[PDB]
Amino acid sequence: EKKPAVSVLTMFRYAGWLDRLYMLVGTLAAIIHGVALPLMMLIFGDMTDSFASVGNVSKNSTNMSEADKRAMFAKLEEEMTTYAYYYTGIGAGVLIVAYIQVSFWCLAAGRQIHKIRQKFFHAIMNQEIGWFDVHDVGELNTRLTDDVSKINEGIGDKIGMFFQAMATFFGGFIIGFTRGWKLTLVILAISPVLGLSAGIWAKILSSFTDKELHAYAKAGAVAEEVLAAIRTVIAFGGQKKELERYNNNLEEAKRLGIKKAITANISMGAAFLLIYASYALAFWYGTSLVISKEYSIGQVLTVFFSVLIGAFSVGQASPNIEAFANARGAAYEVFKIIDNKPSIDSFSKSGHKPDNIQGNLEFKNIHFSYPSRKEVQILKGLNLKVKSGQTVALVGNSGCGKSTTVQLMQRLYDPLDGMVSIDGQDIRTINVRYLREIIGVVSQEPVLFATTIAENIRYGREDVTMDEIEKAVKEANAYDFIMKLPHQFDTLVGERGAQLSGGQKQRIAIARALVRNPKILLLDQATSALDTESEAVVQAALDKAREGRTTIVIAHRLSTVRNADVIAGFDGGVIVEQGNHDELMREKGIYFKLVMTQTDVPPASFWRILKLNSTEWPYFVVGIFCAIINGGLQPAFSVIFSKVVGVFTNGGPPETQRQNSNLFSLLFLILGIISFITFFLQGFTFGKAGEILTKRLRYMVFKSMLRQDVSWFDDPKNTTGALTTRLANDAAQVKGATGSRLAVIFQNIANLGTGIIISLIYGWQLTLLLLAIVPIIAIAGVVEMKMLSGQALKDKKELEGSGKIATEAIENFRTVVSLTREQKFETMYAQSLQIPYRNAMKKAHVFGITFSFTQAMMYFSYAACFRFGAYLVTQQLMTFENVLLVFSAIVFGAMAVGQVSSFAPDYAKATVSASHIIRIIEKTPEIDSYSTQGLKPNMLEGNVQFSGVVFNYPTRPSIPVLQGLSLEVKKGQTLALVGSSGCGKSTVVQLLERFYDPMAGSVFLDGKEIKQLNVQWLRAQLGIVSQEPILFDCSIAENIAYGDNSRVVSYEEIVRAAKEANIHQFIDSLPDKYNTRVGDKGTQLSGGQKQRIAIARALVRQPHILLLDQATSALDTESEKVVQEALDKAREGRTCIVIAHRLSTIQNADLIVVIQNGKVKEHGTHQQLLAQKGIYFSMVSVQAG
Ligand SMILES: [Hg+2]
Ligand SMILES: [Hg+2]
Ligand SMILES: [Hg+2]
Ligand SMILES: [Hg+2]
Ligand SMILES: [Hg+2]
Ligand SMILES: [Hg+2]
Ligand SMILES: [Hg+2]
Repeated sequence: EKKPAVSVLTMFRYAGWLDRLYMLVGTLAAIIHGVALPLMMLIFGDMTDSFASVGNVSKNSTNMSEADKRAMFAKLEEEMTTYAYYYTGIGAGVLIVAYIQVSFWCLAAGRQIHKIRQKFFHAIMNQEIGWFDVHDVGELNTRLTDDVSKINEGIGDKIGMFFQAMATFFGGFIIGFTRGWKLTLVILAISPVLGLSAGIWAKILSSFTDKELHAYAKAGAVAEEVLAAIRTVIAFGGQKKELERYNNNLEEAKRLGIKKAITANISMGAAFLLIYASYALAFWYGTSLVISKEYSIGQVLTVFFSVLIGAFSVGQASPNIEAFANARGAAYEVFKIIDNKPSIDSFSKSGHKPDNIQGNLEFKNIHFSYPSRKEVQILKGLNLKVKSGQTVALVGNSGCGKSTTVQLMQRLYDPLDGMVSIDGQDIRTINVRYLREIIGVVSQEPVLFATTIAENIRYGREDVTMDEIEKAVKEANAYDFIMKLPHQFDTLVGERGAQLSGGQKQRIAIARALVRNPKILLLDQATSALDTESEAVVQAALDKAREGRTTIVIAHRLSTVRNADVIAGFDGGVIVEQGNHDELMREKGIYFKLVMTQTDVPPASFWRILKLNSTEWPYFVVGIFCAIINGGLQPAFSVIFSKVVGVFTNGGPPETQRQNSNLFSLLFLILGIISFITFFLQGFTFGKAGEILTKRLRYMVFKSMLRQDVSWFDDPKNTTGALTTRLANDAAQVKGATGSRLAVIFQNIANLGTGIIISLIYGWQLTLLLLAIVPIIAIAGVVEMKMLSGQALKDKKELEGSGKIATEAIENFRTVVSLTREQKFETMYAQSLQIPYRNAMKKAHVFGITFSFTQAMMYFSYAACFRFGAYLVTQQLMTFENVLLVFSAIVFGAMAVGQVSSFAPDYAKATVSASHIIRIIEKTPEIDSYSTQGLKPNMLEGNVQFSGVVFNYPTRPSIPVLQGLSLEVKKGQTLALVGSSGCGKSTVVQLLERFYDPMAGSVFLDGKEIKQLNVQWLRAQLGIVSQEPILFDCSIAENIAYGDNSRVVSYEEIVRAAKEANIHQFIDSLPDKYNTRVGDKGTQLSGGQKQRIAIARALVRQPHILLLDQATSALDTESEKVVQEALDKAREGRTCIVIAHRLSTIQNADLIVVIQNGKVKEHGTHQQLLAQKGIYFSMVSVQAG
């Protein structure tokens, strides 16, 4: 894939003349900061030149014993004063400059973002309604804060950091050439091999990356299927059969993960070799040029570093480019919306605004097709008039085009052909806001906004008084119930507040329209979702609302329409018939046909996690030794680098300056080789140690997950997705807290430990300065990581309130356009952004300082060392070689632990990722399905008995469900459970399945308490038939055979089960009869046919109990009767408990139980409970209507 982007010059629109100034000044700062370090290398060379000019004089030949001390040392004391005044001068200039760099760029970005948010949100509120039809709203809402966040990255400080790095790239290669061009051109001849070597691996590391996500996608698809279907898994006890499927597809991503683990460390050691190799080749050649008195030692050390600084400056500007390019990419999708102009402008002020509107409506030859499918036409040549004050009712079948009428009259769409007119004037010639202000809509499903009732009404009109709210509420028949609410009119409604009934919400929606006082009223299926009781009060409110207004209603439920003035019957976008109720009933057309049919913070320890990888201890031993060696190469380099410069800066005969240097020069390749080996071995032992640990933990987890009982899967935290996540990536991230953490610690110890030792003996005074400053500079890098993340939470949390407003407006956009309150949410959006704006303008002031005080404390400490270290050479207390042997042992070694710790996986994220694993493993359930003990008798009777069971769902222990529920079920007969809502009938199936235990009471099977039986054997002789049957992506034969696990199951056994389920006849005509793959790829079976499979699945087990829980939850009229044939067949000679909602099934049952509030109110046969004239008699009386 390749996504488009914006031109550079476009993207920086919305940048006023002040914003254009900050970026320019911010650059000139960034340029200075970029060159600031090259000058430190240039001075560093001139520093060693002063030391080298005397380093060999005073040693070989002794002119005087103490009159020569002053001679050479008073020369250095005057030369080293300037080099020290120079070093502090940079850190002072950095402190100023580094502030300007970050401050001015983040400021110019902030002023632009604030304009973008408002310009982008207003752009969305201005779009057409056909525009919302095509686009996915979910991405759009995230696009308001994700793409906007993506632009903010690539126009803030990240540009300042780019011009800083490029000012070093040119600033570095400049001083290299101008102080000595031969040695640089050597290095620039090998660096293409390094830029080549780096890119080739990133192509192979991205190769072994994307090969991995599609490798676990096979396993993770099994994880997502099971943990969503866990109720069927536990019910049929396939908790070991799903483990093998998940495991057999789990070794692929292990062997593949090693090919990354090897290659990932080759790419390091290969590129790390080429550093040490390019080190020798530049030092071997750089030393040959000082022997001949062409260069000094200062010239080599400047040019060699200043190239590597300027060369490594590329890699420091790579992500800052990608952020700027990602910012252009995200800015394209945004700026498209701002510059997109609609034909139906809800903000324009063009058309007329006619007063004293009578409401004469007309439709003239309307042809319309929704923008999703132009090819199909909904309306074709539709003509219709509506006289002022009259009510017209539109009726028809499906695909008729009724709801289009409401949507064309608000002008949410423009008709292709024809003309919609109000009072003889075309609708397209009047102003849109005034049009929708003179119209009130009453949609099918009523919407309420997360505010008070008063604000919900004030969205009808912002300037309404509280007296007018009371009147409009009274007219809507909503007053008396509002006064019964706790906080009267200030009661908080919406998603956030108390839930109101459906009939109550729609009456509020009326009051919004009534406040507008419209001349036209539109009702789009206003009472479809409401029941018979709530509809009656609303119709009185609507009939009141219609008085003196022209009205068009999209009417279902035809009885409400009989008193209407005129009816219109639709067939294929055309009105076929029109007249009064009596006329169309007489016509015996379309309308007559319709009327007559009606009438997360756990604490895991480091030692616990490490024990998980204990079964591969030999891999850990090698990685420790190997980690020590690579940790030893860093202080080794400090010697070999110092021993080189020690030759030409302490004194020696030119007879030995060749073999010493060439030795030390080729000792870098020795370090370079050993680097390549230790990386090739670090990722071969700790690498496999991590990829084994992933596979073994994903198995242990998914094993332990299925062990858990149902109350665990009932939790809100343990959702099927959050468990697949926990099983997918969290299971693998543990390895960053086992062997990787030992590779770190042994490398950090072997480096900084042995580096501390050496520097202490070679110079005990200077180290106490540096090892006192290293803690200071390391802390500063941490506090920036803190305040960068602690501020990331603060700003991103202040923005959700702004985002809640937007989310409320996008998710209900069709509403707000009808209320014409686009401007309101715009202001509400802007008012919410006033807080993060004024906060972010001081954020740049902060991060300007924290960036300056980090860089300045480094350059000042660079001067505090080479000032104090110079004082140690003047007093003859240490050699300049020992300075570099101290400095490049502590500093370059203290930098090494960061380059290590920053390369390894996130240890904090790894430990918490591991603590979640251990809980999921070490958790044993109240009901161990994997257990083996239990009575498990040879008694095949089937006497069920509940005795006073008391149960509360542990997810909600406050509510009760069952209180003293007792009931028996004799062998072979049927028991039916019925009741109102929240009675507890479905709990019986789950307690006999033993998904949960009861708090008190007991459940017996064949006179034996089920808590003593084996759980698998209990569920074995129970045949569950769930409401919505879960079918797995597999063939018919395997899905049915899943019922009875651990059986040979041959061809002969399969067909008998499908026969008795009444699918054999339907199957035999299907393509490839019983081998037909079922799932998303294969044939889609109807809801009734799926249930017969779940019945067939239960029949193969041959259980002596059958639980039927709300089966037949569908309207498949033909397939319905087929299911009941199969259901009656299964119950004939088995103990049966039925969760009854259909009144036809229960009449022939042997016994019935009416439950209410966990108590049996009455029980008996059908005829007895009918003659009881109690609760059960009330239920049968309802169907007589
Ligand atoms: Hg910033
Ligand atoms: Hg319709
Ligand atoms: Hg290693
Ligand atoms: Hg130093
Ligand atoms: Hg119920
Ligand atoms: Hg399957
Ligand atoms: Hg039965």
